Amino acid sequence: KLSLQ
Amino acid sequence: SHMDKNELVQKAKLAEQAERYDDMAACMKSVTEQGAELSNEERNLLSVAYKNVVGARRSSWRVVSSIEQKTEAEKKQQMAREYREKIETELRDICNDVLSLLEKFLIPNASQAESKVFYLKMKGDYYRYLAEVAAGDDKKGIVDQSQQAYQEAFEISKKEMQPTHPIRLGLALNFSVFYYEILNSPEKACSLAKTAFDEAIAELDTLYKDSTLIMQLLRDNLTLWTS
Amino acid sequence: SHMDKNELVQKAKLAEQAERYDDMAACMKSVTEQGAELSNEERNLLSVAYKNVVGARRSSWRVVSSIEQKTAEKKQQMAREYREKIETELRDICNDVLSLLEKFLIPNASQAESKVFYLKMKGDYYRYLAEVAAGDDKKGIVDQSQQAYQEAFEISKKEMQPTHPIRLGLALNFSVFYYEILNSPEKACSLAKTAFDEAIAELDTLSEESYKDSTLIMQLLRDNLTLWT
Amino acid sequence: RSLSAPG
Repeated sequence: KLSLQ
Repeated sequence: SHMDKNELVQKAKLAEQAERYDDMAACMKSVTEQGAELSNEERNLLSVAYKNVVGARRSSWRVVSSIEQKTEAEKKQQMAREYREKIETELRDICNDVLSLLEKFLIPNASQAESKVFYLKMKGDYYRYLAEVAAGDDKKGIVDQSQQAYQEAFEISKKEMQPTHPIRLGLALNFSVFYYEILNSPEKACSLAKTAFDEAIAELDTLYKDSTLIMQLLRDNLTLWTS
Repeated sequence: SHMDKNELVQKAKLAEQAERYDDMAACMKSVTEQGAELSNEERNLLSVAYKNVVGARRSSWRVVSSIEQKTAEKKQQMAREYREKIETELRDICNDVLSLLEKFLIPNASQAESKVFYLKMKGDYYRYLAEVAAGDDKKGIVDQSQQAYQEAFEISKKEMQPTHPIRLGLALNFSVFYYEILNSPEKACSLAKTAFDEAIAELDTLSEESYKDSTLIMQLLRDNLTLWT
Repeated sequence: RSLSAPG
């Protein structure tokens, strides 16, 4: 669920 | 002679401040097409602006895609379906523009290992976005393009970068999410995340702010995925 | 008989959820043009969506306008031209809305609550046009704003409770007109305070459905008064 | 600037 900012 | 790159850049920065990300992207696209290597600033303007621009269409795609499924009413579902498809087309056009800058201008003209990995990571990212909306027959090949890009980025980072380096860690994160969300392979996912997490903490004494953020995300992901 | 209004509305709600306000506005524009009076829901949808759509251009206009003033010659021209692009999009939006208002919405408003809502909006969008007017066109645009707000103001004073959110939003926006556009702080503060004071004096008899909204505006009315003195 | 009514 969380890709790079 | 034919055009002005420094003024395009100023105009990208001004588009940014004005919070006009399409305007922004179009300047950075034009700048990348002049063919010269991008400074770290201009690389970031490129990334920020295509990130915002595609990210709105993805976000939107989800909201409308979930509403399509949660209405297994026939005519309101067709409306949502058609509106979804409008949204995919805008999404694909963006991905296609970026992938072209990547493959044509950016990747081949990247001279240092830090940048070659940054751009290959991005290659996989945008192929990935394309795979999130791929139809049946085209899906397989798009997924493979994502994976190969991430792989080739992954290996260069393992040989040329510290495991605490944010770009290596962003690559590790996005690559694990690829495996989890696209390939539906949770064991490869968690293992990639943990391995890249664990190796970072083991040098967390050398460094910081930037790497930690990604390490947190890596962790929250692992947590969510083991459940 | 020719088009589908209920599907336009659904598509506005779906554009809204998807956070696509330009899309949204175009549905509500098409719905207003069918000529039938707008329910309270549709009315809000119309307002929310033109609010978001113009509000981005205004916000943007400011950022680029301040950068224009804070500057040498060539980067100032670039900002000048980018400003002008932004105004043209802004003007087109205001023009679309003002036309719906004057042509379809205002003349087909049957209740006093709606006549005030739309006349307020009329003044709002004239006001936005005045925030970016060039010298010669400015005066008449300002007047259009004022007359709309005035005619809204008077209908609310005769037909609405002073605690009613729309009456209070009208009072607030009208004071801000005087303060920011006409540069008249005494008329501004007076209008705000008077409309504030009269609301508190009936704060007892305040309904659940119309409480959060009234209070919020009363707060804003105050913050404004504070800033202006 | 001053504040205005919200939608």
